[PDB]
Amino acid sequence: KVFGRCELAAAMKRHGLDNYRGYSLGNWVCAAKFESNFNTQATNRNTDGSTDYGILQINSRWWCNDGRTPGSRNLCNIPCSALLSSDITASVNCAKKIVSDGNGMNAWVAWRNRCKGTDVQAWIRGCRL
Ligand code: NA
Repeated sequence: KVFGRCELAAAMKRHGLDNYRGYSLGNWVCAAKFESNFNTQATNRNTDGSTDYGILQINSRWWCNDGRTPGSRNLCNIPCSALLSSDITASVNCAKKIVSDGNGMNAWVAWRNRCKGTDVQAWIRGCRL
């Protein structure tokens, strides 16, 4: 599924991401835009052989099991394919574990480079929330 901006904001709000660990909703919307262009089916392979999955590009080295990333952990205890669903619940739930891991939203390289320090409230402007 390719979300609209406000549709995703709403879904994220409903699933408790607004101000989760102090990160306002615009931060999560901005991260999703630049990580996946709001497409739940996005995948990208990394040099190390791991793959990033779904709207928040969650990596198979640590977070989910794809069956082809040797010695990886599966800290979210889910097949990576679950992260490609039109239902963002699994992605949101795993994201909450990641953002709690010590480095906050710096775990998302697109967030760090393209959202951090910018006016992220812009991402939710206009929306009915
Ligand atoms: Na894994």
